[PDB]
Amino acid sequence: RRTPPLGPMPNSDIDLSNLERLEKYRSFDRYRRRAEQEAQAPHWWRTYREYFGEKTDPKEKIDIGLPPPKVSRTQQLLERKQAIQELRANVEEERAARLRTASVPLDAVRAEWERTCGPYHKQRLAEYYGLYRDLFHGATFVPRVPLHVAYAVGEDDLMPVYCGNEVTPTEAAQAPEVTYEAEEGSLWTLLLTSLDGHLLEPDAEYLHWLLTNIPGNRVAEGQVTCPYLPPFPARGSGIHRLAFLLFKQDQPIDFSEDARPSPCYQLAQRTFRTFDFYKKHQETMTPAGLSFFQCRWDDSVTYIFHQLLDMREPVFEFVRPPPYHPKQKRFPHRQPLRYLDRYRDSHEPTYGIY
Amino acid sequence: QKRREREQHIAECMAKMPQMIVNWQQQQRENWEKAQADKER
Amino acid sequence: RLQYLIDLGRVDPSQPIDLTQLVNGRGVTIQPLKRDYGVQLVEEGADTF
Amino acid sequence: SSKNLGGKSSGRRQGIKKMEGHYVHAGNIIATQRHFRWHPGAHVGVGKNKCLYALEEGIVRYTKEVYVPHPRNTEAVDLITRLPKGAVLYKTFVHVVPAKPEGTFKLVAML
Amino acid sequence: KNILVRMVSEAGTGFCFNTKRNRLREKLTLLHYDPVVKQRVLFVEKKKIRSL
Amino acid sequence: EVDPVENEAVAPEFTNRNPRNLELLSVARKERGWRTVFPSREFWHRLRVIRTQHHVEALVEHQNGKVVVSASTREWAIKKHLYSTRNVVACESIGRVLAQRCLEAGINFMVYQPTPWEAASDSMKRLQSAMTEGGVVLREPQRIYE
Amino acid sequence: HLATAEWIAEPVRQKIAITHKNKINRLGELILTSESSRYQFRNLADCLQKIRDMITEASQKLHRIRIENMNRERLRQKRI
Amino acid sequence: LTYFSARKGKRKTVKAVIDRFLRLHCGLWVRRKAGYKKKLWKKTPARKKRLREFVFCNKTQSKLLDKMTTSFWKRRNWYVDDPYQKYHDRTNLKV
RNA sequence: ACCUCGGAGCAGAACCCAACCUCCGAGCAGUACAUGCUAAGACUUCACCAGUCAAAGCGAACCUCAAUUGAUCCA
Ligand SMILES: [Mg+2]
Ligand SMILES: [Mg+2]
Ligand SMILES: [Mg+2]
Ligand SMILES: [Mg+2]
Repeated sequence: RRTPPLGPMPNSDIDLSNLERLEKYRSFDRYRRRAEQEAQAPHWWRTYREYFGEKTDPKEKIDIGLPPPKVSRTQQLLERKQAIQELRANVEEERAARLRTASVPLDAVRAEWERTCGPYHKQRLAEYYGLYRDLFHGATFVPRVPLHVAYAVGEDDLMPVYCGNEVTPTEAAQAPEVTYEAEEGSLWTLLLTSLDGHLLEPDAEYLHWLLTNIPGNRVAEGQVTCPYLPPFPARGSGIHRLAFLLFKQDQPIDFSEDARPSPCYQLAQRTFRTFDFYKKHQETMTPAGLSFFQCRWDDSVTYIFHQLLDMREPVFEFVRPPPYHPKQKRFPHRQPLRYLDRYRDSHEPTYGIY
Repeated sequence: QKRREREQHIAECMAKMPQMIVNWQQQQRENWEKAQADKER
Repeated sequence: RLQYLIDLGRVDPSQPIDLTQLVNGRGVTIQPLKRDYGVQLVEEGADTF
Repeated sequence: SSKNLGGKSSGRRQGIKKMEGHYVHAGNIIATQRHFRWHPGAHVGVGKNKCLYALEEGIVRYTKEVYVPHPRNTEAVDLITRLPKGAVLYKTFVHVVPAKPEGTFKLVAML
Repeated sequence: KNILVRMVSEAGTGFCFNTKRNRLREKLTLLHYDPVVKQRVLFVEKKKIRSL
Repeated sequence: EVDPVENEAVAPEFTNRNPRNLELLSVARKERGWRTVFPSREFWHRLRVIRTQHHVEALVEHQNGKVVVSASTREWAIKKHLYSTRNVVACESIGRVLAQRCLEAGINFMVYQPTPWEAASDSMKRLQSAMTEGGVVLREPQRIYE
Repeated sequence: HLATAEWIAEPVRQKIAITHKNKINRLGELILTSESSRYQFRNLADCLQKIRDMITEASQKLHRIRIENMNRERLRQKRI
Repeated sequence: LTYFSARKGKRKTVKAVIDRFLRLHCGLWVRRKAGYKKKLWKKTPARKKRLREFVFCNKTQSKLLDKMTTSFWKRRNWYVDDPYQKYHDRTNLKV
């Protein structure tokens, strides 16, 4: 008995008549590129991608961000071709390239990377870290404003917060120093939240900072509607994610139902859901920036837990599920004595009725 | 006394041991050298 | 077992307890022909002794 | 007469021990095979008699995937590099989709 | 053609492993793990047990 | 009775939702198996380098296929400083730029799965040296299976 | 209470408080727990020997955290 | 075997069974693997460890050895430092 | 004439399957010297014996092959 294939067969549109006059792959690499293209093709048979991939909805993730910057492609391309012509016209550049002694300035590269494709690379980093999934429930925004955030550590030191680097709560005890390049007349909102970190609710996050109605780059004159509480990841709970969100406001907004008290040290009042925040204020502002760091437990967290939050410090431990061990038999026919030790509970001698 | 004698004999052998390792290894690498000589022939 | 024997009054605590008092009070059965060499005191029930 | 001798070996009792959709524990043999009929896929180890065992606790799932050999298997690269262009070889792979989370984060103190 | 040969540790431990060598070869000296000294030490061929 | 704080209400199980969590703790599964094919899928992140005819692209990819951090000569970022986008200098400079992007993304460890001719090529040696001297360790730590 | 532990000298009372902070409660008490036997007499013996080893030692994954900390420095290199 | 002896009218033990097997009081019989001290130069280390294990017996073989031994060999024995004292009883055994 | 072991057909597709049925082979060789130790879970030649694979761990490093074989006692 046979059943016809449900669709196209893989090696089907290859003509088997002129096998010696058909072109061959003579390279493992070339086969590999074709292999991986078929591997990513949809396919009507059962697939590893079917059983192991992430089957997100094809809802075509809604953009919630400020419109893309407009550029003139012809002028930009002409400038770039002329610049490459000058760079190749330099003879010492060809000498350095042939002698393999050339180099590339990383600082300049990073600056214009932040200008050109840094927004999309950050968007992909946020999606990999699952920040859109957990903050906006799937909606994506290209971070189109570079939000520079650092922490004043030591006297001459800063620990930057780029896109998921680790910053300890000792380095995050006080508020960060922020800089967003803006124009006058543009009001803004800065928000710090710890996605993973709520000790009671598994769905909720913790608000750490809610600077609102902010002049412009000036970050000291914005209403402090919730004051910086330093991150507090519990011991043994693993790496938490902390996101500084920057939204560009159109109208001045009234933030009175989201005004946390002054020395607010109660977590039931510091619970936050950015989906509800942006939903209730969607028609007033739009997300513009995203800087995020990863946080673990440090000694300072015993301080935040004991003194600041008037509470005993939560300690958690990873526990792995217990071993299988099939149903024990009366006659374990070809098994060693380690069998009876697998089903033993106590290592100490027992005596029964004696 | 028997245990002390056994442990001391083991101690003397392991004291002489690293030098034994290095010249046995130089003889082995050497044996590779004559093997490559007669395979060069 | 020793505490149970004492509480049921089968072994007198006010006198030196030896193997004879533990075979008379019938708390241990010893078979010298099965190579029994006496009684071993074991730790079970040390927490409520 | 009959100058044909030998041939009296018994059947190897090989083949599939865990079919599709069966629950499997770590260590359990999924198939035994003299040649690589079914190939090791996700979370399925291969023992040196080409046998296939479950590395994780989960559900045995058979699929058909593309076949890219190690670039040191001289025999298989030689075929791939003589294969016509646009031709991807495929094989039948066995996968264990793991059933339980690696662990859970539990409260152990209130210090 | 080949022979099984007892190789005794030179660490004084008395550890002994048995391996094979061609008869027309010389006395074998090897680097093998002695578990009494918990280390890889020299073993030298001290007997021929049989022909394998 | 002692009045409990309304703050010390903790659930008996913490639910960390960070995708990186069990992988930075070393307690997360790596996809073992696939031991008759290549490449191996027993890794959390991997460096994959694509040298086309005109450009060099290097990506750090999760085992999901999700791409974490990338660096290519197709960017004006690397174009405006290189003479050529296909040289040993190109591979080295992509090594330095991705190393910087990895450190800022938190990716300190990954597997590099080369081919023998890639391994014995001098472009890839300069890229691996650039990543190693930029901070990226090209061998992943093992899983605490227990 | 480790602070008011006069049977322990102060030099070592303080080393124990920096070596066993994960065992000091907010009330300043060192807490020791043994559950490796079904006899509380043997568990108490284990706890007392743990205290004794703490005092003696006071009297006298790391690869991962080391590399992560080192790379935290190549970024915290931000001088003003 | 001998079901009734001629001098005492009693059942006899097979001393071959006694010299080869160990009875635990729970009713299990323990044996060594055949060929554990034989041709080891041809055996691989996994096979050698498998041969060095102390393994249990069948229900059929257990009943057969219990019939070939007398009731002296099934009594409870309180030896001084018996290495099988743990295995003389069953724990958590359902059906 | 054969008697033990392995591969193919009979036995087309999980397993199994006989004939003094049709064919082909084995009773090793090569390498290594961690070819150390240990230990979950399994397979199994239709019983038993025997045989097979193996995660984790300790310690190091950074096996090919199809069969290639022989129990107990005893020496
Ligand atoms: Mg046959
Ligand atoms: Mg048959
Ligand atoms: Mg069977
Ligand atoms: Mg292993």
